[PDB]
Amino acid sequence: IMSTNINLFSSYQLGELELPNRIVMAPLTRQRAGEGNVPHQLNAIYYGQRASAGLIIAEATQVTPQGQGYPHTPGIHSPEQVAGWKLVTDTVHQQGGRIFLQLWHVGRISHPDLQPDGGLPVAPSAIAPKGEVLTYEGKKPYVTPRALDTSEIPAIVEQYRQGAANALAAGFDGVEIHAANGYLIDQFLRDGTNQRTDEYGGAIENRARLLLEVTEAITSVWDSQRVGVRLSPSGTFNDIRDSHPLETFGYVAQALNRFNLSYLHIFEAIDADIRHGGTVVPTSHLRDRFTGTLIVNGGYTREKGDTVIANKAADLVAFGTLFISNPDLPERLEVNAPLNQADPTTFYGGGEKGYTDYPFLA
Ligand SMILES: Cc1cc2nc3c(=O)[nH]c(=O)nc-3n(C[C@H](O)[C@H](O)[C@H](O)COP(=O)(O)O)c2cc1C
Ligand SMILES: [Ca+2]
Ligand SMILES: [Ca+2]
Repeated sequence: IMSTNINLFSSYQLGELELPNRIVMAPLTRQRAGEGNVPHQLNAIYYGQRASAGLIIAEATQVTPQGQGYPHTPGIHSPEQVAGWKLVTDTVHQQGGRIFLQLWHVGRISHPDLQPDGGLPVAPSAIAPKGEVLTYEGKKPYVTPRALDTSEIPAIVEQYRQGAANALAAGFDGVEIHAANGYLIDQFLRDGTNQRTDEYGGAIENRARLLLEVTEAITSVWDSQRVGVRLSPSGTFNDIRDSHPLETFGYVAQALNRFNLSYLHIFEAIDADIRHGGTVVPTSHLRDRFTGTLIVNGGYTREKGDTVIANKAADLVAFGTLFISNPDLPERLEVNAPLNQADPTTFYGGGEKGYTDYPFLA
């Protein structure tokens, strides 16, 4: 096969997976799980509708009950949940698509009202996040999470591993480790949330240890090239920050090479991050260190996407917002068609409205 100019619509070889284009559907929490946090027919339709994506990353999905921080997010810990997700993966596959499950644990970003037996959210350190959390009794302030004991860490790792094994049984093509957006793995990574004094805190190699041990466990379940990791090096979402972001995420980028992963997925800096002035980590910093497939994300367009692909800054481009509103986003981007405008009042929770009722092209 001859040399060609690559763009958003070029095929890609993601391990054994043949991606029809470079367009990825970002993971998107929609809070529309059914009873017992089990996916159902409506969720299958939703993902099925978007199967023209080169790859779908499914919404954040908790690997364990303690890992839930928002009502009606799906889980991947129970047989009923596995059955539910199988319905989703079958539908995506019948539609000729590919889908990875994003494996979740919210850590301190939860509330006792959402925890089993009203227990405490767990975290690297007993540090209460600022602001409020939505519970069934309206908005309540966060409480101080419970700091995990050192000998509790193998249990967390087992929770991810079991979650990944369940995703495998549920027919997914791969998994993405949610190490971003201020949730549990991210909480351990960054020193604003991690003030431990054992082998999981302090020096960067310690702060990275949970992520690396979780990654190792999951590659004992999946072929490593079906395992991805998502980071948000510049994000402050959920009251998280790191004193030396370049050092921290630079180290992680390099350390992940030994695992021969499917990809590294970067949620890039939003305007809020620059304007409130945390150190912005350039994606090029991570591109120079992680040697495998790189997915970039955050406010991308057809033009910005072609740009990063053509100039080799990234290999895949994930879209979030635009996939909510445009189920056939790849087709529309290709022909420069008009795009449906997303309705943020229906991003979270509810039913088919603002979920499955966005119209296909023409
Ligand atoms: C409604 C909504 C739900 C999201 N859910 C997740 C999620 O479950 N896991 C995750 O890593 N990121 C999640 N994100 C962040 C997006 O995946 C993405 O990085 C962000 O929307 C920026 O991409 P975009 O500009 O293309 O929308 C969510 C974003 C939105 C708006
Ligand atoms: Ca193949
Ligand atoms: Ca290098």
